[PDB]
Amino acid sequence: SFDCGKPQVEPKKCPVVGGCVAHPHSWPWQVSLRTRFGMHFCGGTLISPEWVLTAAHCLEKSPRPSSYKVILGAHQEVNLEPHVQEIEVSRLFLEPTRKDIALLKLSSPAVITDKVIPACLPSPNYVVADRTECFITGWGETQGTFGAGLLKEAQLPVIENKVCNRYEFLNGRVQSTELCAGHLAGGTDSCQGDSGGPLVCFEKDKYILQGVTSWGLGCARPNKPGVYVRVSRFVTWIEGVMRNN
Amino acid sequence: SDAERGVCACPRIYMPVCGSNLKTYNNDCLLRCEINSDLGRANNLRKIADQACDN
Ligand code: NA
Ligand code: NA
Ligand code: NA
Repeated sequence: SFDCGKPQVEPKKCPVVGGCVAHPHSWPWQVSLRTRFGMHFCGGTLISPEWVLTAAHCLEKSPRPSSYKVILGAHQEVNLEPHVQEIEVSRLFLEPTRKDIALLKLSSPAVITDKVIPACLPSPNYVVADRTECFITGWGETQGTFGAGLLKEAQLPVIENKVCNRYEFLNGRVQSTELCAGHLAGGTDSCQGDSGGPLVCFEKDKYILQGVTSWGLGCARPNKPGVYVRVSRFVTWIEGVMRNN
Repeated sequence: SDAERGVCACPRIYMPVCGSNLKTYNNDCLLRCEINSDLGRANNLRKIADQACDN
């Protein structure tokens, strides 16, 4: 009935540290990843009714799906809304070449709704163009800014790895299977607790998942953009884990 | 220089820990980075607990 990448609540599209509070449920693929104890530690991106995409280091504490709870359709972090879904992980799938990305099998396929819709996947080895404005979302640390406790968004330009790897920026750390994004002056960035969440770029019709929030030098510092896993370099692996499972 | 100045790459996960300065760090990596910096070693900063201070 629904299709990927198409929010039924129009995003706010601001000009997570900085950014703004999102319009509730304008990022319907945003997941909150919690331990059995039920508290938010990572984001995630719904790929399809049963599967989630997240960062590997979100999983490096327990190899057991019973230790993970994915929260779908949420806007508030602690006082979850009444429609929100709470589905338990059944399998975890680590990227085999030790990259910071992983897949989660949902025990009960989440029901798609006006507030729970998956994101679209890029085409293999697509390279987001330099200065493309994309969005990052999540519940992570806010540093001095507003909106702690609610889903935030930030609109940020991609910086091509070539520039991002220059010495004054991230000095050779980034490499091919990752992308950069952020403002040269700082002040707007994902941060701790946003890991594993989406970086999406609008393409004509819909949003495309192009990055997975991964790491950085601090958060929102000048000359230090955030680093994201390049989702397009992995789609051929994602489908197979869904395909062959 | 970067290690000494407290500039380190860290995952953006929220797994808070407690330093001996009674400050909560949002994950072990961030605390590890300050511990090894000049200002952390200045204050004999160390990890005291594997949860947020007071939580
Ligand atoms: Na949501
Ligand atoms: Na927060
Ligand atoms: Na890039």
